[PDB]
This record gives sequence, C-alpha cells and structure tokens, in this order.
Amino acid sequence: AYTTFSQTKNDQLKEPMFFGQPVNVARYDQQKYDIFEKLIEKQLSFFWRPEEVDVSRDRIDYQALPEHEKHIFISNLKYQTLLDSIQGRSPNVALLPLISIPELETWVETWAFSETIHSRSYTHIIRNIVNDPSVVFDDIVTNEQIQKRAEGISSYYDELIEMTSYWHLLGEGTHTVNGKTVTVSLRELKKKLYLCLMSVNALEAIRFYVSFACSFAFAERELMEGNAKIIRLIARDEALHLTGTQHMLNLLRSGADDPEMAEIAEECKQECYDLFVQAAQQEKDWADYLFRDGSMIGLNKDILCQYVEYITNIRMQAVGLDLPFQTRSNPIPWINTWLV
Amino acid sequence: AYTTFSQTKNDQLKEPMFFGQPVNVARYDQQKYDIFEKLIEKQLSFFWRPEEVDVSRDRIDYQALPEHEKHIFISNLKYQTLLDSIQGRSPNVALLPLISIPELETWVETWAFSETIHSRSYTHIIRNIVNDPSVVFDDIVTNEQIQKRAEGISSYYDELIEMTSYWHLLGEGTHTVNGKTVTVSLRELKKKLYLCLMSVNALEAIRFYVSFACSFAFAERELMEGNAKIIRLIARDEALHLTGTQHMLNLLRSGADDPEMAEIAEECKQECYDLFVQAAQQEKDWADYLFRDGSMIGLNKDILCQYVEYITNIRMQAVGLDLPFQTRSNPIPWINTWLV
Repeated sequence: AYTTFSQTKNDQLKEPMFFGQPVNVARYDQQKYDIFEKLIEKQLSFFWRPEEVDVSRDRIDYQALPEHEKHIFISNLKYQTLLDSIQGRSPNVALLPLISIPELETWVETWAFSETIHSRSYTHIIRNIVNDPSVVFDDIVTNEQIQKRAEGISSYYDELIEMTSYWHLLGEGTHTVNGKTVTVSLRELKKKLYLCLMSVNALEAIRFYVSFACSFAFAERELMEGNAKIIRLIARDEALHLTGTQHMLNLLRSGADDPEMAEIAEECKQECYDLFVQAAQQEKDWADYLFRDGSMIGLNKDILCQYVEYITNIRMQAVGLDLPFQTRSNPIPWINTWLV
Repeated sequence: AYTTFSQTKNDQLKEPMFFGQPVNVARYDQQKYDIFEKLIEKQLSFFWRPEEVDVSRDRIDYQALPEHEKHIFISNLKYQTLLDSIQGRSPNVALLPLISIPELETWVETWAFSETIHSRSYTHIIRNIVNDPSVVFDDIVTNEQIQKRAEGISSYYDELIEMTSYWHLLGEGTHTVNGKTVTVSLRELKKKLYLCLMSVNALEAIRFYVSFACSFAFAERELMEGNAKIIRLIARDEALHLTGTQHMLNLLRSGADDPEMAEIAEECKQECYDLFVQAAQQEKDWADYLFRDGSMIGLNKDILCQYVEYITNIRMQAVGLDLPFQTRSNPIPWINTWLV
C-alpha cells in the first residue's frame, strides 16, 4: 500500500498530516499549516558543524575532574549520545511512511538530519576528552541504567513501525498469518502514532533538558566550555524539535486535521499523562545514579529533581495535560542564559 | 525483526553494509569503509540554501523564449522536480531499514536531506518565472510522458519496501497469509536491493546528467543565469550521490562485504545491463518529446542523444557492465565549464 510516488493527482492542502495519500510531488509554494515550513527555514538557518568548535582544552578539564564529577559528566554524555542515535534514524523510519503533506515530510527529514549532526558532535567530544573512545561507546549499549531508558523510548517507535508494516501490506480488517489471527485497525494505528508522538515530545522536551542542566552546570564553573558551546547549539535545535511535536500533537487533539484523532486524544488523556509522569520518574531516578558518589558546585539531586518537576509541568501544560507536581519554580534560573 | 535500537552490543566493523544487525549507537570515530564518512564531510561542506540565489532576472528571460524553447526548459524542470521528489524520501524509506553500519546510515540520511534541498530549489525557481506555479506542479503528475519514467523508477523502490516489510514481520521461509502462500527469501531480497541500487545509480548518473545538459545549454546563451547557478550547485551534489552508489555496487559485487552478494551480482549481470540500456533508451525518447516542436542554439535531438550514449558507456563501465554504444569523444564539451 506504500508507494514512493503516488500517481493519483490530489490536493495536498486537503490531505490530513497523516494516513492520507502518500506525498508524491514535493512543492513548497503552498502549505496546509505553515508552521512546518517555518521550522524547516529556521532549522536550515541554524546549520552548524561540530568540527568548527574547539574542544581541545576540555580534555584538560576532564582529566582534572574528580572521579564523581567525571561520572556525572560522562554518564550524561553517554545518555545524550544514545537518545540522538535513536532520534537520528527514528523520525525517518517511523513517521515518513505515514506522512501525507509535503511540508511535514520535509520537516521530518530535516529534523532527523539535524539529529545526525548532534550524534557527530558527541563523537567529536568523546574523541577529544577520552583516551579510548571505544570504552565510552561500548558502555552505552551495556550500561543497565541507560538501557532501562533506551527500551521504552524505542518501544513506542518499534510498535508503530510493526503495525505500519501490517497495515501497508494486509490493509485494514482481520487476517490470518501462519494460522494466527491479526487485526489491523486504523484507529489502533492512529493511537500508536499519538502515543509515540507523546513519547518523542517527552524525550526532546524533558529528557534532553535535564542533560542540558548537567552540561551547563560545568560551564558555570568555567569547565568544559568547548562542550558547552556545542550543547548551546544542540539546545537551540532541540527547541525547534519540541515545537514541531507540540504543534503536531495540538493540531491532532483539536481535531482541526483529522476528527478521529481528536477522539483518540481524549481516549488517551490518562495513558498520555502516565507516560509523561513515568518519564519524569525515570529522570529523577537518573539523578540518583548521577549523584550517587557525591554532588558538585551548582547542582545536586534536590536541585535536579526539582528542575525535573518544574520542566515536566511546563511541558505537559503545552500539550493540554494535567500538571502532576506542586513545583512552581525553576531552581536553576541561570540555565536561561544558556538556552536559545 | 526491525528495532529502533538493538539492545545487543555488536562490533559494527564486522557487520555487512546491509541486512546485518540494525545499527544502535551512532559513532563516527571509526568506520569499516572510509568512503561514506568522506562523502558525509563533503556533503556537509557543500551545504547551500536555494533562497540565497537571485533568480528574479530569469522571469524576463523565460518570458522572452519562443514556445518550443519554453517547452524544452519547463519540461526539463518538471522532470528534475519529479526525480528529486522521489530522491528526497526514497533512500530513507527504502534503505534505512536495511543498513547495519553507522557511516552508511548517516550518509543515506544526509544524501536524502540533500535531495530535499534540491526540491526546495525547484520551487524557488518555478514561483519566480511562471505565473501560477500550480499548473507546473499539477502537470508533473498528470503528464503521460513524465509518468512513464516515474513508475519505472519508483517500482524498484516500492518492491524493495514491500518485500522488506514481509521479511521483517514474518522472517524467511514459506508462509500462509489469508490463504495465499508467500515466500520470503533473503537471497531474493538481496537481489531486489542490488537491482534497486543499480536503478538509483542510473537515475543520478545518467538521467540527471542529461537534464543538466539542457539547463546549461540555456546558460551558454546567457539566459536563465539564475537557474544555472542553482543547477550548478545541484550537480556538485549529484556528483557525490553517484559516487556513493558506485561504491555500494562495487563493494557488493567485489564480494569484499557479503560473499553471497558477489554471487547475486554475477547472476544479475544481464538484468542490470538491460536496466541501464533501457534507461538510456527512455532518455532518448525523452529528447524526442523535448524537441518535438523544434530545437535551439547549441542543442537538439541528435546532440542530446549522443550525450546520452556517451555518458551511459562511462557509467556502465564504472559498475562493471558492458558498453552498449560506440565509443566517441564528449559531444558537448562546453558542459565541463559548468560541472563540478
């Protein structure tokens, strides 16, 4: 059911963002929702190359950091490296086969692409501060702590990809495959997609902002400033990334795109609220892992866990969900001089 | 069978290019094949924005052209727009799910991204020379001549996509699906990938080069100098794209990567040869369509067909195929003033 060039001439302005007729002609003269065209323009104007930033002195700072501070820094770096590895390929394999409007298709591709630049910058850093980069890279797949957060995020993607395959192959309805029943509902598929987008929004809007806190905490003490210059640029991109998923989620919930989606939005309010809250809990448990051997100047478990709450509330707010925490303020206001 | 992050730690330097374990950690500190990393660096360093180029003059030049000359130009531009629409999404949708080494994965996403820039540049040209961009974009899908090239190209992608879905979902061997018996063969899938890759090489190495000839023939007359600056940047990019697929085809048939591929390469020798020869013939019938109402200074049906033959020999030899045409010197040597 999927074609790289649908032969039916259609009005792209009348197609839903998802599940419509695959995009055939790529035009940017007109747009259904010009937010995506703006995101593309913005992202392109922000184009940067990691190689350009000098992270040579960071090598010295890193070597001088006491054990626990190295731990804090490196664990954080490994996590980011993993999240962007997933973010690099995923928007492409998972969303591309379902997009129905040119603007969104190109945005997804541009978004996925900037993530690869992020992954490259992580190599650029790791390469210049560690002696054997392989040590670091290997632990990213090994480390049970990181692994617990890896699956869960990849699960929402994997399920979507599998269901999408079936739907494209067998079409809707009940089917038989090697003597088993298989039910392909377009409603279930749309639900999986929504959930996945909630998860991705949590990933970029919450998880990544927690790591930015750690990186900037060091920069505040004038340490790891090469790394800081890079996180500064990555954070600038991340803002665009989360804005994209916010608008997607909000267009879908308001039913201004596909009304079956607006229904799905409400039938999931709880499941969505739960995944967001679960994410925040994981991040708080991550803070434990990070500070197990001791804190550092400007940051500790309490400050970080409160930040997780503050940030989570603000994000859930933006996609019309209930705030799950009492926290009303940001404990590290200095992070704003680094952001955007 | 497809996962957004394979939890098992594998040595990525030992995996094949395709069908191995899905890449988890995106690293660039080490590579199995230096070529893909070099391409990524080059593509990144070539980064350009369509918008920056001034094409306001072209409107007048274009208006001043006789009907047959507008026909030549516009048909050429539509063809280019269609081809890159497919090239923007296809490598990501078709190839990404099969890649098992980091550097290749990133190259593919970069390549695809690069293609979306080309598509934007087409829109930028069209809306600056024509009145109602819609007439142009609409014709791209309804036009019988163009549709005759589109379906052939996309079929290679589409078939690979479909067979890939089966393999991921059901795995190898014979199966029962709604009664029908479906056979999923890994060797069969490998052949489709090789054929598809061979087709993409033809797309960028021959088809596009033929259109560059038309585009540049006008520049030689000092007309459409804006479109010319753009096509120049696009060609600089296209050179990287075909180099990419040549290396893939060559590594594959040399057996240096996967031994079973060297064997598939030998089995499909004739099929590949006919595929290339068919592409050249199709391009020759295109020149017929292009010049049906008359020719122009510096270019016509004969000259163009000669270039089709000249370029086809060279591309075919690069990927170990037989030369189907007479050997001759470059019929339009002036094109080198515009290339690379």
